[PDB]
Amino acid sequence: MDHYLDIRLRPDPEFPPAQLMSVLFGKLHQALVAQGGDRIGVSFPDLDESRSRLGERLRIHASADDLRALLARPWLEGLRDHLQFGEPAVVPHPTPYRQVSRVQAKSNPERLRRRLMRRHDLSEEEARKRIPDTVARALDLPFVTLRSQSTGQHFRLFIRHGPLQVTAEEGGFTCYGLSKGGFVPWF
Amino acid sequence: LSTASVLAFERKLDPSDALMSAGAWAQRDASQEWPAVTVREKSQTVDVANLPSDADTLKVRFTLRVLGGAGTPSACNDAAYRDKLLQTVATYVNDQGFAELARRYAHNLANARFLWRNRVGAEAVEVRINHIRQGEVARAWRFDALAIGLRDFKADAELDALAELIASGLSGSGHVLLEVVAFARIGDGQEVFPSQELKTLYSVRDAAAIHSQKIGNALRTIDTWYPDEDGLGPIAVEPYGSVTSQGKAYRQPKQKLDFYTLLDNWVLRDEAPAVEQQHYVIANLIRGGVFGE
Repeated sequence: MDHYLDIRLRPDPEFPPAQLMSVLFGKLHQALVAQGGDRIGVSFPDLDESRSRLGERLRIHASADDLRALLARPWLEGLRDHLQFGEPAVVPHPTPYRQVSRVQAKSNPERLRRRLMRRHDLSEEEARKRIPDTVARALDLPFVTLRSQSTGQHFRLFIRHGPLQVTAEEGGFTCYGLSKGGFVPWF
Repeated sequence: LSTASVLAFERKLDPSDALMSAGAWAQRDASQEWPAVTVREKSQTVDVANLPSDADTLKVRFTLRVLGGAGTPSACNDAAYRDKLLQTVATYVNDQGFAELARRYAHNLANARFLWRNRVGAEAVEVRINHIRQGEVARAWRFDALAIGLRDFKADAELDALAELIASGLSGSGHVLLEVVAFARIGDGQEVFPSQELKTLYSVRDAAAIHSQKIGNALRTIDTWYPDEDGLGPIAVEPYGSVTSQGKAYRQPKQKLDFYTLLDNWVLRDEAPAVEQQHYVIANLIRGGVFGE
């Protein structure tokens, strides 16, 4: 939008696709989760759904000051020695449809869905008939894993973004702040 | 004339398991007796390893014994292949010592690669190294692990003094025993990463620990002498040098840089590789294993 950023994670053993570098792709958004910051546009610049990975670099869409000096949260650590590092730049001057990043798009509703199936004062024999498992179905959400209390290794993810605009502006805010609808950088 | 059918090489640079224990940062003075880290559950039944929430610093401690005598195989059928293998290493050691190898070994103790998933995400990692000729410490060290580059190797007079010690052990000049102690600020009650049992966690005195061979894998990322590309950093010295996480290999047998192909040239066929390629040949003899036919 106003200042699009990137973060290069270098290749190594510890950043392979198993659990040292698989789970740090859709759950490591501590700059928009824990390290400080909540009003950015999530726009991953590696949206290639063939490998099920909607982001290659650490693509983030922010403003001019938020990309130049207002993006110093702890959500960019590990790239000091175990990877490379990025910096801020200008926003998309052309019309890039980069309204897709790590956002609140995901289909893991079976983690707590017994209240929507059989926790409504009934027994447990209606966990798929009254309220089905159709929302707790894993699908091809192109997005890196997550490292929360769901497995010792990484997890699943998704891309909660859509189209992008033609001007320079941060779009709408989802759970991950995925800046869909705003003209972020296309890649 | 030919390789023996049996070639067993006793390994050198033998590590131990690494106990883990918590504790507060700047409590490094009285840092001997800590409570360790247990393996508890949460619910579906998994096994997690976390600090006590009052502490912020993981303490990792193992020992390392540098053996030396890297040329002699433990089991070898033919003596003429055995003798010329000892002649070939004696060509190597006399031309140059183990210093360039051990200076690359002197890094892996300093910038703590044995903190595999614990160094990534940390903010202050300090490694103590002690040389113990007796029960007393005969020589001490003190090294930042984040200032020393994980991907790039650089020298230091403190490191080179430590490099000459490991060079003295590998050359058989004496006895070298090391006490590696690593303090690392991760945070309050955070998830440390022990080694993953085949799913429990490897604990010993009900104290979660890392495998010994999983530390020795971190102490041998020295091979920057790729066929392809040094841009990804160092990779552990193995014959048919391959990484499970990257998925691809390096050093194909179709390439003429294979360790078996190098060893047949450098010993049998009397064809010397480059000096930068000679360091890869010796650093698998320190690894050891069943070689030959």
